[PDB]
Amino acid sequence: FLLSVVGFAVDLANVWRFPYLCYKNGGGAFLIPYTLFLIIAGMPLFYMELALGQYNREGAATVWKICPFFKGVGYAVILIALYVGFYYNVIIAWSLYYLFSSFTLNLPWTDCGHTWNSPNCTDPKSKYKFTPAAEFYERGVLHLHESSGIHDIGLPQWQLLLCLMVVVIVLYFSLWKGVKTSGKVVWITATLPYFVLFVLLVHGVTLPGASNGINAYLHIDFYRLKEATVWIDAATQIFFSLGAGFGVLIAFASYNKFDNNCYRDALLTSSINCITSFVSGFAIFSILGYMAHEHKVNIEDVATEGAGLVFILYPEAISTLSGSTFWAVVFFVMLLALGLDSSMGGMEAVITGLADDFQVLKRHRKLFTFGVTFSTFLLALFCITKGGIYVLTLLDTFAAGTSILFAVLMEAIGVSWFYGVDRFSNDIQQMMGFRPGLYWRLCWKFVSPAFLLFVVVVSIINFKPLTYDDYIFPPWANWVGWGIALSSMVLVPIYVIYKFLSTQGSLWERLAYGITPENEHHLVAQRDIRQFQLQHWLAI
Ligand SMILES: O=C1Cc2cc(CCN3CCN(c4nsc5ccccc45)CC3)c(Cl)cc2N1
Repeated sequence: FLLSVVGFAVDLANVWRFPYLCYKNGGGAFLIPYTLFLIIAGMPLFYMELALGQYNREGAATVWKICPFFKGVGYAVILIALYVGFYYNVIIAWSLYYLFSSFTLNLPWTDCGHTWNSPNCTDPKSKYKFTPAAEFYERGVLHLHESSGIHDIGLPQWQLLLCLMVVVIVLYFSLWKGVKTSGKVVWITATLPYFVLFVLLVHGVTLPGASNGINAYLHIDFYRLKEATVWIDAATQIFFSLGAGFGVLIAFASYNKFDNNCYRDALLTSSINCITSFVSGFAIFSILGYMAHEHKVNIEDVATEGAGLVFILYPEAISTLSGSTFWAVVFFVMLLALGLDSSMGGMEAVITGLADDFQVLKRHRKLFTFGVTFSTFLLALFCITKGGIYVLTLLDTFAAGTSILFAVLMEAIGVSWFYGVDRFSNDIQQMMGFRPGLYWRLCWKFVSPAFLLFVVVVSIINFKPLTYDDYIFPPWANWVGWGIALSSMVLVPIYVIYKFLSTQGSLWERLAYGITPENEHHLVAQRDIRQFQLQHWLAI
């Protein structure tokens, strides 16, 4: 089964979202708070999720039959997936346009004489926005020059609408009949991305002036580590790239067997994730160093720090290889495959999580997938407009920020403190052949929550306004973003209150029906609750 651990560790979050986060934070100084969070609270909250899903064969919302008070955490990890699906599909819509626009002998992003070119373009033969490759993305693809801000936003663009419809149709017809959407599409996302990355890495070392871009990647500065921004960016990116906190792992583990080894599958994914991220950063910074001996400017003053860094970088590196059309086609085919697989995984996670709860949607899958996909298309229509990059930035900043860390922290607290690390270890020993040990028990009970809470608190206290590289957002945009962020975090206490007023009895007999497994129904009456003695809470 050593193909899924290779075909799933890389997705559209290590080749798109990691480059610009590494570039913005400096490069190198971003890998110190990345490995720490991967070792401390990235592997344990992958092993725990896999074990929970494999033992309790339920989705991401009804798995909380071991502690009914915490069922709101299951509902709080579906809205985040919905938002991520919206802007994920919007972003995938660009790769189709770039692939279709590359079936020529002279690529559009190499010349400075096309219709969409302003009378300020400069051909070398904050950010410089007049370069031929960065002007294409801004004008002939996004049409950003017709929007004055987030308060203007024109009508949707008719050229990306067709690509969005194509992506929506592909997703629907992929997830319309069966859950097995992984046994025939893992032979393109497991081999091609590695080949393309290797070619790019082996080419980006002979470029003139490419040593100055790798002498800054392997150079640690100690003044960016005293500010609480990289510590939050790395913490969010770890959970974005690993899959924890979205409910995907539980849903995809509930369909496996009862003798699978989660230990090996958890230790064989983080290593590949780290290696892929390091290699991607190396290649990206090599290309950035190359694009400084041409414009004769500094490394920090080239390119953007937004979502278009890869679309500005990679087309400017394909043009140097011999046979540019072939490599462009291969690269964008790989991007399309990665995006489609990730979107399919997320949508399947949402659908399974919602269908395991209500049994009426389990018999109607074609009428439910259509509804989910149509809602996603309608709510993703916003980012296709003229000023859609502003909405994309707002969603990227606020959809999964503090909310995902809060959800993961609540998951860890509910699984450990209120259930029992002893009970979890006994279940794992019943399923597999061994016991979790001591490192994982000490990590999942004391160390991981102590870091997640610190990150959440320091992110709440140290909040900075929202900008896009030249544009300070209006003040009400921050209010809207915080409302979006709180829309997921507010679901945890609401379910607690509802379940407290829903049951019948006294306070002692109402608090005792939400801290015990649902199958131990005839134990509360005989006053047999193990959570009322210190021996349960004194077990490390
Ligand atoms: O068994 C298994 C299954 C499995 C899947 C994965 C991929 C993790 N990725 C998936 C996409 N991600 C989304 N979260 S929400 C959302 C909404 C729309 C589109 C994408 C998304 C981010 C995390 C990994 Cl790395 C290991 C394993 N192991």
